[PDB]
Amino acid sequence: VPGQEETVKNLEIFRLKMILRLLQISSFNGKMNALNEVNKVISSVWLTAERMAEWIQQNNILSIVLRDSLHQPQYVEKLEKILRFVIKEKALTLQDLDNIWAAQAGKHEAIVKNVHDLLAKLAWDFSPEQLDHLFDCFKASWTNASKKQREKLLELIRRLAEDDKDGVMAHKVLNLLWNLAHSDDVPVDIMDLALSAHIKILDYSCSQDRDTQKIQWIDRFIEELRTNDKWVIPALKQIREICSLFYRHDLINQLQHNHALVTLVAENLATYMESMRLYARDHEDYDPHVQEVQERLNFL
Repeated sequence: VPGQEETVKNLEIFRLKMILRLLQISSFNGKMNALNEVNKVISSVWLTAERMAEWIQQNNILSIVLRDSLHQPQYVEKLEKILRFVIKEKALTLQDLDNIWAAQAGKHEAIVKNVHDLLAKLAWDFSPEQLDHLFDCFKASWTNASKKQREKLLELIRRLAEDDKDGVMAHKVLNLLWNLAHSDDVPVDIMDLALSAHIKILDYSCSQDRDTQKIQWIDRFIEELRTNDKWVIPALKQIREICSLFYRHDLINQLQHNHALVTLVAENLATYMESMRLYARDHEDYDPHVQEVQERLNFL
């Protein structure tokens, strides 16, 4: 009937109401059936791309979904498509991402990686504001992170880089790796993991981005150790694996023309041997220091 227009929208909410209750059903069969029906209507999408996205928003559909249903990887994969739909018309909000990152707060190790799995696949469609807020959430998690929590954060962080189709998000990812590997508050066993992730991220992400940033990133690494505040120990070796992989025979000459590597390291040795001996007259009642001297000669 052509005249039954408000009737179609009246029932359309009624079916939407029934679906939401099906999500609210504690039965797992109902919730997966509800998502499949949600998965079908999104593909069909008078329900435009913004009305259903809004309908998910104020109803807090994902808030109920992420509570317990995340424990099954098969369910999350279906959940990925609708969340992509919510993102692509800019419907997800900051608090929604907070709930996404709240799913890893003290729960089982099973679901936390699936939350990482969904975010990594959702990373490309996230807006820059969404991406940086996630990085801010990572740093806040990093402050209270545990030993197992820190490594899987890097595992999540390295998941953000290899899938980066355009080398824009990778720049912020490398900034975190530079921040983390240079953050003295974090023990040494993470330091290598943060460095190693940077090594492979600069390795796997060749595409059209790798060597071009190499010179910039290797020079920035030299620049970091051009000031003596204990950045030298990580920065010097960080260069070493880069030079081992990233032409190489002329690269040493290219990095010796005006940013001389052998020459500059000589002062870094000199400028720290003096500093060590400054307190070696009053604080000599200590122990060797050896790692600092050993590594510096190793790089040279």
